[PDB]
Amino acid sequence: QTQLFDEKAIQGMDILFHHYWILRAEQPEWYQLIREREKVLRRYLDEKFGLRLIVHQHFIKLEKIPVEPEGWMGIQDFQEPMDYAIFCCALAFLEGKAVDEQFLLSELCQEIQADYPGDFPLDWTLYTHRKSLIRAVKVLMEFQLIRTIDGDIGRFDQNEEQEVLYEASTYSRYFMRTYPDDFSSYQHWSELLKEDWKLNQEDERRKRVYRKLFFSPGLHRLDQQDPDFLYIRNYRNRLAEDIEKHSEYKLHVYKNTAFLSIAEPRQYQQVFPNSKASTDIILQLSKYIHGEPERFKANENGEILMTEGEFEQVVDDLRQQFGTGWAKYFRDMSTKGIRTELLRAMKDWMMAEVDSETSLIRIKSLTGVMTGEYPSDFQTGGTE
Amino acid sequence: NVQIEKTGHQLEEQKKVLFQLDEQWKQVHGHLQVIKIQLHQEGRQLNLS
Amino acid sequence: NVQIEKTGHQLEEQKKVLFQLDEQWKQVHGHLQVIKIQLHQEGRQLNLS
Amino acid sequence: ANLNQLADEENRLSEEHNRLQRQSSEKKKEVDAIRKNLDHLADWFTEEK
Repeated sequence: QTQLFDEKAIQGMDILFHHYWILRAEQPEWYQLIREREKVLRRYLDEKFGLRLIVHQHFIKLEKIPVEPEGWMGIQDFQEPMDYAIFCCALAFLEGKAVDEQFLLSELCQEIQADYPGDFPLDWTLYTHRKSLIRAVKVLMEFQLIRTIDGDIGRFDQNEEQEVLYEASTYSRYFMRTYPDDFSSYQHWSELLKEDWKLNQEDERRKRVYRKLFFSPGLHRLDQQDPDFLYIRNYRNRLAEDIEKHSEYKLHVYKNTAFLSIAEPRQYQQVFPNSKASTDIILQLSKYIHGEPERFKANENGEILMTEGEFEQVVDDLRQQFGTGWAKYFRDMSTKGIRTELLRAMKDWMMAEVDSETSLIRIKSLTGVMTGEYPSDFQTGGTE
Repeated sequence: NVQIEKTGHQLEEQKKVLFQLDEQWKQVHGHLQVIKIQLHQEGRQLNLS
Repeated sequence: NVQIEKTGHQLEEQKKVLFQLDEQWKQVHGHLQVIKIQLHQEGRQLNLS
Repeated sequence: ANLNQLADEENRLSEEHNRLQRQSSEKKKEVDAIRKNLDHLADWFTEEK
């Protein structure tokens, strides 16, 4: 029996990546298919990434541990740190519940309030706190960590006395990867990386590069003399051959950035551009920046530098040209609000960073990879 | 549409008011955070709740 | 007309704010007077300002 | 004594901060209720069109 990396292996890998984990009870076909190549995949993951993958009877999960965590990676449905704190408290609660045990939502709120380890108390009488817990519960239910049929927490939104009957599912035990030491010894999150890389000392650079490339849409050059980027240059070519054999991607390399493009995204895949209009306006901004390279001098790092004021002028100028075709949502929003949202969005896709203090805008060359415009007949109808 | 525009503008107004109120709340929170930091820190050494 | 409506709403908001502020002002003054009488009571027993 | 002074400041700020937190949450409730109401009404308006 000798399996080979084919369409099926690519599909299993993609399914693993674009989901947090795969549950047997709902994706039995994918689970079996993945299981069939699981042998080749484990070897391959070790060879290229060095990442571990644990496949067991009820689910399969790929510990997509990033080289350096980024904001967009996290559960996006969550909006405050408090949401994560409540999530962790919910986890502790599930640690308190036996498998297939049934508990009421009211009990969960009470124990979470009691246990909550922060100095500043959590109060369930507020609306915002209840919204945070409901979002946490929704994410919990998404992974079937907890099942739910009686009522609907949404009424809990406008009725804190609302009640629902929940059942603790088996998956709660296995949800979180393992932390082999005294977890308290991990006095700070940075110490976790020192673990994952004490486990990846052998050819650490290649595994680092593979993780950085595969996770992020792109990999930005730290500076003119970045050792990592020189490394990338030395094995750009062998990477390209491997990538053509093994995946959907097509490699691109430039002086200050390197990235993977994808040719055919499926339903379940995430890609840029997408439907959200802000990508469109980001592209329009990209074209506008491309059109004045000298005024917005790309610096040696491939970045383009603009101050918040300069950016606001650009956004006004853009609203003048393409604003006619924008959604009424943005057309109706002040310059500064659009500025804040677009800059957060561009951070999520790593196109740029806004220095908090000096307000300098750094636009990465990856932003300059793509530019967009409306069809010409409308551009002339809108603003000729 | 008229009701929608009126409620949207009113909602935007309340958005401003809420933002300023949350600003004030976080200002007070910063003061309180500094005070709690100092109090627990300076009373840290003592074997006292 | 839109601006007139908006500013009327603004007026309702500012009036609410002013009323709440005056409420807190009255409450604070009442508590201040209670504290003042208690202070006077506890100083009256002997020679203090 | 100094830590007691810090404690009085913290308690004062804690009650004010709780007041502000409840006020801000109430305004958030108001804003979100209006936003949900406006969005359902907006879909209703598209459907009606």
